[PDB]
Amino acid sequence: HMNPYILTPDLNGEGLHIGIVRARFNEEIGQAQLQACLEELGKLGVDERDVMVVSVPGALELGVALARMAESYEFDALIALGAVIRGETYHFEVVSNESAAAISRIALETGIPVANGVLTVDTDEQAQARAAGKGADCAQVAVEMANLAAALEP
Amino acid sequence: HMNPYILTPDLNGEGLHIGIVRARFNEEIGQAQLQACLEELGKLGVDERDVMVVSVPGALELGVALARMAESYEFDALIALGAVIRGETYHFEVVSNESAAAISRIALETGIPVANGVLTVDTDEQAQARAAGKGADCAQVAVEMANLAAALE
Amino acid sequence: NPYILTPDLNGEGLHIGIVRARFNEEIGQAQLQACLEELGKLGVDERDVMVVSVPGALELGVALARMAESYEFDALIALGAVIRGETYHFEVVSNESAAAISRIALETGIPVANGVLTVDTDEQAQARAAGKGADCAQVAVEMANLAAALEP
Amino acid sequence: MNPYILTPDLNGEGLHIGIVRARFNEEIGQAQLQACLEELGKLGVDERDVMVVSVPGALELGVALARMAESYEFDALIALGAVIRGETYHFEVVSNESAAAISRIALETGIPVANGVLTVDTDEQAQARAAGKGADCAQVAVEMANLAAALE
Amino acid sequence: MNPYILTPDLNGEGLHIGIVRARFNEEIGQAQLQACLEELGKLGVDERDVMVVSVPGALELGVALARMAESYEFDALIALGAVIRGETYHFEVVSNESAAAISRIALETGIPVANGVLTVDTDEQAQARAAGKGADCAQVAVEMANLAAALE
Amino acid sequence: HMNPYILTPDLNGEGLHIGIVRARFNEEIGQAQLQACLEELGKLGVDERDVMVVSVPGALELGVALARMAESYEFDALIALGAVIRGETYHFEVVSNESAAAISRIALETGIPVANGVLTVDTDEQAQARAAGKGADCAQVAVEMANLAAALEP
Amino acid sequence: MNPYILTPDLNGEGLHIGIVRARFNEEIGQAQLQACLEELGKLGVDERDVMVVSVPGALELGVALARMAESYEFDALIALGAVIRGETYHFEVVSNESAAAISRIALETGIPVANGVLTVDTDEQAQARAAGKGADCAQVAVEMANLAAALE
Amino acid sequence: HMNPYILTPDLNGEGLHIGIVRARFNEEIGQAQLQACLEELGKLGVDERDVMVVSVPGALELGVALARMAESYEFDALIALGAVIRGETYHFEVVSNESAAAISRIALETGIPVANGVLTVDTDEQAQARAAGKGADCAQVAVEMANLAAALE
Amino acid sequence: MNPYILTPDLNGEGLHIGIVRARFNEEIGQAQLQACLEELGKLGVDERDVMVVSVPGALELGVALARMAESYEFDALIALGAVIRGETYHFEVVSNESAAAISRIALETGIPVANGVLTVDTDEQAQARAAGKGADCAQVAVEMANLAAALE
Amino acid sequence: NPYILTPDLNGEGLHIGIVRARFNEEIGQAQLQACLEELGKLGVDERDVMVVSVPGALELGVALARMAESYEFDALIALGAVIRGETYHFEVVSNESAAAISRIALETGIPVANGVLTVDTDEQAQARAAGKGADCAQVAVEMANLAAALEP
Ligand SMILES: Cc1nc2c(=O)[nH]c(=O)nc-2n(C[C@H](O)[C@H](O)[C@H](O)CO)c1C
Ligand SMILES: Cc1nc2c(=O)[nH]c(=O)nc-2n(C[C@H](O)[C@H](O)[C@H](O)CO)c1C
Ligand SMILES: Cc1nc2c(=O)[nH]c(=O)nc-2n(C[C@H](O)[C@H](O)[C@H](O)CO)c1C
Ligand SMILES: Cc1nc2c(=O)[nH]c(=O)nc-2n(C[C@H](O)[C@H](O)[C@H](O)CO)c1C
Ligand SMILES: Cc1nc2c(=O)[nH]c(=O)nc-2n(C[C@H](O)[C@H](O)[C@H](O)CO)c1C
Ligand SMILES: Cc1nc2c(=O)[nH]c(=O)nc-2n(C[C@H](O)[C@H](O)[C@H](O)CO)c1C
Ligand SMILES: Cc1nc2c(=O)[nH]c(=O)nc-2n(C[C@H](O)[C@H](O)[C@H](O)CO)c1C
Ligand SMILES: Cc1nc2c(=O)[nH]c(=O)nc-2n(C[C@H](O)[C@H](O)[C@H](O)CO)c1C
Ligand SMILES: Cc1nc2c(=O)[nH]c(=O)nc-2n(C[C@H](O)[C@H](O)[C@H](O)CO)c1C
Ligand SMILES: Cc1nc2c(=O)[nH]c(=O)nc-2n(C[C@H](O)[C@H](O)[C@H](O)CO)c1C
Ligand SMILES: [Cl-]
Ligand SMILES: [Cl-]
Ligand SMILES: [Cl-]
Ligand SMILES: [Cl-]
Ligand SMILES: [Cl-]
Ligand SMILES: [Cl-]
Ligand SMILES: [Cl-]
Ligand SMILES: [Cl-]
Ligand SMILES: [Cl-]
Ligand SMILES: [Cl-]
Ligand SMILES: [Cl-]
Ligand SMILES: [Cl-]
Ligand SMILES: [Cl-]
Ligand SMILES: [Cl-]
Ligand SMILES: [Cl-]
Ligand SMILES: [Cl-]
Ligand SMILES: [Cl-]
Ligand SMILES: [Cl-]
Ligand SMILES: [Cl-]
Ligand SMILES: [Cl-]
Ligand SMILES: [Cl-]
Ligand SMILES: [Cl-]
Ligand SMILES: [Cl-]
Ligand SMILES: [Cl-]
Ligand SMILES: [Cl-]
Ligand SMILES: [Cl-]
Ligand SMILES: [Cl-]
Ligand SMILES: [Cl-]
Ligand SMILES: [Cl-]
Ligand SMILES: [Cl-]
Ligand SMILES: [Cl-]
Ligand SMILES: [Cl-]
Repeated sequence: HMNPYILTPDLNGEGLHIGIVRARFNEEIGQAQLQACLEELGKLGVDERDVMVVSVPGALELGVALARMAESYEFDALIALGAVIRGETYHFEVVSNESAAAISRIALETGIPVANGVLTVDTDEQAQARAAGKGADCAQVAVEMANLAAALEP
Repeated sequence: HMNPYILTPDLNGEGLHIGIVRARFNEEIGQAQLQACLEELGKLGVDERDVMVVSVPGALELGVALARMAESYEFDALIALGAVIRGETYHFEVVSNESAAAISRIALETGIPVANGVLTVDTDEQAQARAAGKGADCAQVAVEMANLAAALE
Repeated sequence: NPYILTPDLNGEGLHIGIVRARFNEEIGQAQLQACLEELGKLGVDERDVMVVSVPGALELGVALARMAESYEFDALIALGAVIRGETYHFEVVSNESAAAISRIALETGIPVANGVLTVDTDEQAQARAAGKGADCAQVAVEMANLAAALEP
Repeated sequence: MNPYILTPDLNGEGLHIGIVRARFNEEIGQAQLQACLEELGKLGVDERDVMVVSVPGALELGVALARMAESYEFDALIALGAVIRGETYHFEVVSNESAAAISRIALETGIPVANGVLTVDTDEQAQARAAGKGADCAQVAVEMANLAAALE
Repeated sequence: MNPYILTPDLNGEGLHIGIVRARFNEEIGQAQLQACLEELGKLGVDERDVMVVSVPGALELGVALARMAESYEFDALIALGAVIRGETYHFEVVSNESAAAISRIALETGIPVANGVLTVDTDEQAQARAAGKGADCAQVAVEMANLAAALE
Repeated sequence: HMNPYILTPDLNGEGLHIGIVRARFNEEIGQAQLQACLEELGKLGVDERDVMVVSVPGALELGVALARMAESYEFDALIALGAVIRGETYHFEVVSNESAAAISRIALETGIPVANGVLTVDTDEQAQARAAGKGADCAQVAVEMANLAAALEP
Repeated sequence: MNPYILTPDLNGEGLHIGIVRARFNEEIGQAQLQACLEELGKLGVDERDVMVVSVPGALELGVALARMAESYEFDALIALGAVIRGETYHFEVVSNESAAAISRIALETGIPVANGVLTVDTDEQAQARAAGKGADCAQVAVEMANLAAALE
Repeated sequence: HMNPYILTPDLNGEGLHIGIVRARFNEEIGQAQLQACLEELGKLGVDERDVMVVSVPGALELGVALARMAESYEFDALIALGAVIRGETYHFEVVSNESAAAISRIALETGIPVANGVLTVDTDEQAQARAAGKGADCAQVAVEMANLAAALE
Repeated sequence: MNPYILTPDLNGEGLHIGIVRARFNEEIGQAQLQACLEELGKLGVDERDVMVVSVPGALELGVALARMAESYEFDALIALGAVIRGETYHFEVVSNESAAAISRIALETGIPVANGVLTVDTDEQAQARAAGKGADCAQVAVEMANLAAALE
Repeated sequence: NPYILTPDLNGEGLHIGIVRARFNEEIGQAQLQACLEELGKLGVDERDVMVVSVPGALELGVALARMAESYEFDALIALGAVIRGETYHFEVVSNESAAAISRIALETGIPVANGVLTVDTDEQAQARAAGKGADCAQVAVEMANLAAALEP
């Protein structure tokens, strides 16, 4: 059959510089995600002296923070952490839609991959069930995408 | 285990200049938000003469006002206040979605943080229960993101 | 304590452009009638108003773009009505027409009053037509003066 | 008030019209084009001034319409096609994205783009609207093309 | 009645195609890739002119596709993957955003991007569409690559 | 063509005895409905000495009241008035569904027509727009259905 | 593999049919009645054996149909009418309750009741279904009357 | 214009005997309702020894308990208390719909009014804001419908 | 704990089974019955102990099933058919009512009634489930019939 | 001040019947295991428990009806799980199974614990299975003693 050139994913974090932005709304979720995220990054070989962590009040403030960090081009990839948890109103949909749209835009316009670790759930229990796993996944996504972006960069 | 560099959030509002745009639809809600917002800003050290306040008819008119103020680059951070309360038709979704989108886009394209304090609720009672708290929250958001923006500049 | 810019409703000397979508034409006509009446109440000269019409709400965006780009108008107004039928097209037209109106205002600096109703029944549109038209005139006059206020 | 009113202009003589037809649910798009071409000729659009291109589906409309609008050889463009709901959320995705691309093209290039993409739940709904919609898009293109020149 | 009709061109000879496969629900993306590659070869695309990349999830498709489109080494791109509803609103977010990014890349770079990301409620739905959607994307990338060349 | 026997509607209220049950939740709506209902009944010829009016707190209490009145068989028809107005919760659907189901059941099981004048709306404005018209319609429905039930009774 | 199969019987000779027509959105119920009566006659139902009653709305169908079923003068009943969505949740209430009453009467009296009450969002939908549903109800009442007799 | 006979509602609770069934799911809510309900009943003249109170695990178990009490015909009226708070799944609709339906059917088939004081809300905060008020409302409903039932008997 | 466990019994020997097939979307109901009869014979149900009746639509199921259950000639009944969503709310009405009638019959007569009425959005969904569902209803009827006797 | 009947959890001497639906069998088995374990903790003798199984949630109603009608049980328990798939059948089975359980309890006076999960994902069912089974045992024991308390 057809056999094209397949770029193999690269999960080696050695030498990578990673920036993390953590929303503090429903802060216990952000904390659990960050803990699991750092643990995984170190497991992938990311030096702890090469990781910066910043926090913002809520998920709507992620975009402006991530935008500045990507503009500096000091980071091979960024990570957004936080949790939008549904309350009583339509504001759940507004914050979920807008935070994701900002994250997606930053990666597209600056070339810096941004892992989206922002949960958008109905209950505190759903956020707790996903916090630790989501943090670790974001660490793997940031390492893999930093390396893929480098591979596609001349 | 791992221990990276942590930027501790800074809420010192001394010397900041803040701009506020308040939509007047369901005016009582925006008024309660604005009173709480100014009261909180003073609590964080923002000078009275360091704050400008503007008002627009509705939430859809916010975007153009916030844009003009941010482009001047006279403000470290901005705040949008107001309330969209559902009526009988899909217009509630239209105004809620568009107002929020304009706020987010302004902060992204100018680098000036914009706290989104526009409620999007089904009933007047829900808006009442959230007005004062949200206005205070936006003051803390603008001061903190203003400091964070400069640190990253 | 702080600086407060007071709303300015003096429409004297303002140049206002209005774009009316003709779908469900009865609604747009009632809005335009109430809108022109209101503008004159604010002091807008009849000679300072240009009115154009387009087939539907999706055609509003391209029309308002050209008019705002000329910068011959201090503010614009969009009139019309999307009324739900049998299919999802209602959401599409409501979402997109609003997004275009919002985008033009942000990108050109010229305020655009959104007078496009997004309703389920003819009756809902009829109940809101005359009001919304007058509201748009007040929004355009206030936001037009407002825009000049923040400029040099 | 008798403000300056730009009367809509439906004279198609001398206009260059481009058409992009999505072929998913092909019967619908073909009925739309058959009615569209009939109407354009009725309004005076020369057969030699119309080009017709086709694409597999509604999501491919944006790239094709963008290239033709960028050539600035066309006074206005027309998008034909039909999204018909199936079993999954992809119906909302294709409906939203195709309309957003059409709108964005018209705002950014100044070339009006008639939106003749139906977004329906059933084959029957698409069949009821196809021929009427195609004719409607022809009238939207001629009117908006003449309108764009007036403001240019 | 008798205008210029551009005929679709499905000849894949000489074309260079880039493919990005989201690995979430990996079996689906892999089945799509098999049918896509087999169909590209059926259409005459040389295996030496196809590059394949993979990413963790559909939200990472944008940054990968954007980089490939920027290089301008490819006549068309293909996005493969599957969003499958779980328990939360994250399904809508990933469906909406991935589609919006794919659409945006094609419009702003001129490189057609076939959108083969499924957005379904069940695993069974994704499986039923996997192979058919992969081959459809092969035909879409070839046809639109040839169409883009025609309007250049 | 086919020409069957068509029973002509009869709107003569003379000699009819009508019972009304008014829910007081969002009381201004019930009041407007009752006023318009009485006016219309008198216009149809219903003697005011032949009409009884009772009220209950809310629409969920309509069923038990209407059930007793229908059981006495002192009434040729009954009328339910009131308004369920949506608030913040699913209780709007529960009260709307259940009040209508009770009204419908009473008519089916006792043979006494029950006009359903209970509005189920999203806003106070929608209830106000419909109060007076709905009250009058219920008066016409009770008169017509009392007469139709008599016609079908041997 | 080879069981007892009861064949449907559409012979309307000798049958007595009762019809209740809700008059809300009256044009719809009247169009249903015309097609229903014409189809009953086509099926052999004698006009002298059909009684027609009308009621204000679909919620009054239950009490009228219940009285007719109690008399046991009819081999089958037919309910005609149309619920058309307005602005509020009352559309669901009347759709649900009228259908539930019709269904309940047939189960507890043994008299089949054809349910020809439409529950639609637009006037156009009701019009498109009116005549077809009326005749369908004629065939349903005749066939089920004959089936009910078979199992007695 | 027209002037028919008007039965003025009567809220005299003297001599009434009331039965209450309280579901314990989200127990704090039912407790606040029950405290308000008993307090209101005394305000309307119901004797302490004239009230029986029973509790069941959840709202679905109400129906069987309310039925047994109503069939005894020892009570002039009954009250159902509790709260269904939405979680992650469709079970919220199932319990809300079925619990309410059982309450309505009991009042219809026995002639004993049953006040429905079972909240059906999305959040714990909504249940909290409504507990005390609803419990008081149910006391007034049971007393008034109890008097109305006897007047029509 | 080893409580008394009644083992499900699937021996169809000696059972009398009644079947009612709605004919709306007839291809579906016929595929359901073809699989159903195959399975019943597999479990040992004699061909001479099965009667098959048909009705126009799912709303007519309740009256027919009620009469057959009331005869007490059948150990269990089977309802076949398919409601396929169209353009309006009538899909929810027919789905809800048909299922409620089937359930009510089984509770009130003690005759188990297998519910093999599909409630789907598309023709394709009905075709995917028809044959499997028909076989499933055969096994439900035999097991529940034997189960009813054990508790009788 | 008033009379308060205290909940009684002493299960000694109670006779409990359990009906387990086998659809998504893993869930029902985990519920039954946790339920039997809990019942013994309350003092229910193993010899006083009968357990029966049915194919699906819709078959629960007829089974519980026969068991409650014998009055050999102080309370019953229904176990099982409805898990959403691709179609509306999820709502139908969830609504009807609950309605039957509620109706049996009201009409026979015997409490019935509703242990039927109505969830969207397998994971939601797995997270709730063991819990709900134990909860049902406490509900049946408490409500069984409760039912005797209100009787002579
Ligand atoms: C209801 C709400 N929920 C969340 C949430 O779940 N997660 C989150 O990060 N932020 C939430 N917010 C606040 C907005 O994200 C934002 O910080 C404010 O509107 C201030 O601009 C709000 C208002
Ligand atoms: C119906 C409506 N509702 C609100 C609302 O709830 N909150 C708000 O801030 N503004 C509302 N508006 C006004 C629109 O945002 C806008 O001002 C007009 O559509 C055009 O000026 C309108 C028109
Ligand atoms: C169905 C429809 N409805 C409306 C409406 O309710 N309000 C409105 O202003 N326009 C409507 N249109 C027309 C579209 O806006 C547009 O003109 C067509 O899609 C053709 O480009 C259409 C096609
Ligand atoms: C399922 C589907 N449905 C439609 C439709 O109803 N209308 C339409 O115009 N196109 C449809 N498509 C095709 C997509 O727009 C597109 O071609 C694919 O996602 C591949 O890029 C698809 C794939
Ligand atoms: C919940 C989820 N579901 C899917 C899915 O169904 N299909 C898919 O392709 N990707 C999914 N993702 C992953 C996001 O696209 C993304 O990788 C994460 O948010 C990490 O950035 C997530 C997070
Ligand atoms: C929210 C609510 N709304 C209404 C309403 O709009 N109309 C009405 O008549 N009653 C309402 N209720 C109360 C219930 O109908 C009922 O009276 C209580 O639950 C007491 O049993 C409630 C709880
Ligand atoms: C709003 C409404 N809509 C309809 C409809 O669309 N079709 C119909 O047949 N009946 C409707 N009704 C009337 C109710 O069935 C009923 O007559 C009133 O509630 C008076 O009892 C009402 C009230
Ligand atoms: C999830 C759940 N939620 C509630 C609730 O919000 N309110 C309530 O009163 N009961 C709840 N229940 C319990 C059920 O009503 C019932 O007790 C079980 O399904 C069977 O005993 C359950 C199981
Ligand atoms: C539109 C429609 N759809 C279906 C369907 O999808 N499945 C089905 O079994 N029956 C359908 N019916 C027929 C109705 O059940 C019924 O026969 C009519 O309302 C006339 O009584 C109708 C009328
Ligand atoms: C699709 C389906 N899903 C479930 C489910 O999730 N849980 C359950 O208990 N039963 C299910 N069933 C089976 C029905 O309850 C029933 O057995 C069939 O409709 C055959 O009568 C069916 C058919
Ligand atoms: Cl984007
Ligand atoms: Cl999980
Ligand atoms: Cl944005
Ligand atoms: Cl800007
Ligand atoms: Cl940017
Ligand atoms: Cl509301
Ligand atoms: Cl709150
Ligand atoms: Cl915008
Ligand atoms: Cl209004
Ligand atoms: Cl622009
Ligand atoms: Cl049409
Ligand atoms: Cl290559
Ligand atoms: Cl785009
Ligand atoms: Cl780009
Ligand atoms: Cl462009
Ligand atoms: Cl398929
Ligand atoms: Cl009923
Ligand atoms: Cl009205
Ligand atoms: Cl006769
Ligand atoms: Cl029924
Ligand atoms: Cl009856
Ligand atoms: Cl029966
Ligand atoms: Cl049709
Ligand atoms: Cl009831
Ligand atoms: Cl009872
Ligand atoms: Cl009764
Ligand atoms: Cl919630
Ligand atoms: Cl409240
Ligand atoms: Cl029973
Ligand atoms: Cl399947
Ligand atoms: Cl019940
Ligand atoms: Cl849980």
